Amino acid sequence: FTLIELLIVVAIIGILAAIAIPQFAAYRQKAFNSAAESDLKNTKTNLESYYSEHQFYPN
Amino acid sequence: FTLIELLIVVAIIGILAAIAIPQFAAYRQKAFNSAAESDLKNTKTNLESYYSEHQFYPN
Amino acid sequence: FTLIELLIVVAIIGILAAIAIPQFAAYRQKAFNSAAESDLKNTKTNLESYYSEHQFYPN
Amino acid sequence: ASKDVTGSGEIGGSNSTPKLAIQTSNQVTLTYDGGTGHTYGIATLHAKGTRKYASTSNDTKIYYNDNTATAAPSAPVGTATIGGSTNWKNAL
Amino acid sequence: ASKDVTGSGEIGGSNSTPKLAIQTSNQVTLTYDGGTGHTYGIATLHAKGTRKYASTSNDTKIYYNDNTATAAPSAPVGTATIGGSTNWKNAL
Amino acid sequence: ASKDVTGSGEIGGSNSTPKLAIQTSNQVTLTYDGGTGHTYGIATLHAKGTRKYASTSNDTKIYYNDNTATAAPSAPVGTATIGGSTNWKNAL
Repeated sequence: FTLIELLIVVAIIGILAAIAIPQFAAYRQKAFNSAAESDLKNTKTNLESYYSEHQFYPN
Repeated sequence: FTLIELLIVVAIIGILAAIAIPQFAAYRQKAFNSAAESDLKNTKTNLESYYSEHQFYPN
Repeated sequence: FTLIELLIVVAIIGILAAIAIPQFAAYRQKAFNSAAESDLKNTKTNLESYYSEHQFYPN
Repeated sequence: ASKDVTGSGEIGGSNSTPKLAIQTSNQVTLTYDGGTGHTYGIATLHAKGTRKYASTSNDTKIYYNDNTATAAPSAPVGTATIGGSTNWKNAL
Repeated sequence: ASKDVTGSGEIGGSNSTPKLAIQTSNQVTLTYDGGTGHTYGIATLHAKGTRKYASTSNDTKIYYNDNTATAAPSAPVGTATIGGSTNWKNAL
Repeated sequence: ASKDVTGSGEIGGSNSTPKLAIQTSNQVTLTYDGGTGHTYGIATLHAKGTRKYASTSNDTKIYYNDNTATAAPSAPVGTATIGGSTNWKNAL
């Protein structure tokens, strides 16, 4: 209710809004690379599964 | 917009940032030991595979 | 930096921490039973191996 | 007899016969009965398990029972199958 | 050939051979080369990724390269490892 | 000898015998001793690990020791088990 208090509130809000958030692009790239890894491993397993019914890999 | 609310926000942020995260060194050591185990088992299988073409282990 | 946002954060944390993890006792019991199965099969093989040097099972 | 084994142990040896060493898995208990010597009766039960697998010389498949207390299959006296008995026949 | 796949697709089928259906993850692209049929050469690269994992039938581990453009491993002609080549050997 | 290996490497080859290529995991070190050739002694220790698994030809299970420095199991001279020794017997 005092013009000093509101100015201090504005200053503290400006201080708090400048917090450095963590990097997110690399964080998501981690998940993307893990997805690629899992896909490759599952593809290897599926290919070796196919090599059981017949005696040759695809093509 | 009140100096009381911002102080309470700071207090709650300080409360939340002190959460005890789980231990991670042991968590990674688990994976390392599992990798060692799998490597040993695969080495045994490979050695017994070699013992089929010839009639003696390496060396 | 707003008391509303922190409360919403607490609510979302409470929502996420209540996720139903899968049952694990049965999952481990599966491995235990598989170990018992493999042990029995290997015991049968070892007994039939012994029946080759001599002409009687143990005892 | 009915000399059971767990971990690492020895089986047989009566009448000065040679004794083989049986080494099971981590904490699996195995019950063995050799009888006179013509046949054998095996059984298996994990400590923290829910099944008791068992078999015999004359049989051709492993049989289980969800009681973990169904005694053990004694040595059959001549070409006698154990799959079909009351304590068994829950075929695998 | 070098029939790549993404999402859901089909692999192989030449000379009227049976064709299996490979279904990858959301937006991951996979490059495949089957050669005559004895061996296979696989590769993997996420669309918004920074690595290009690859392997082969004769190999025993997945190899990566931080270029996302290192072509793909062709089918090796007989027991030929791909881990050690110029476009690879950054062992996982 | 006691030719250890890590990553990708070669094992054996003395007296012009054929040598196989052993490729381990990322950063796991393996200690091998082949002796004359009848038996083998294996060991394994991750770089950032807390266990040293090991085994041998005559044994039937992997044994570990929480010291990460318990040397390695040499090739046993004839049907000699290593599970029970001072540097071992913490059965898996």
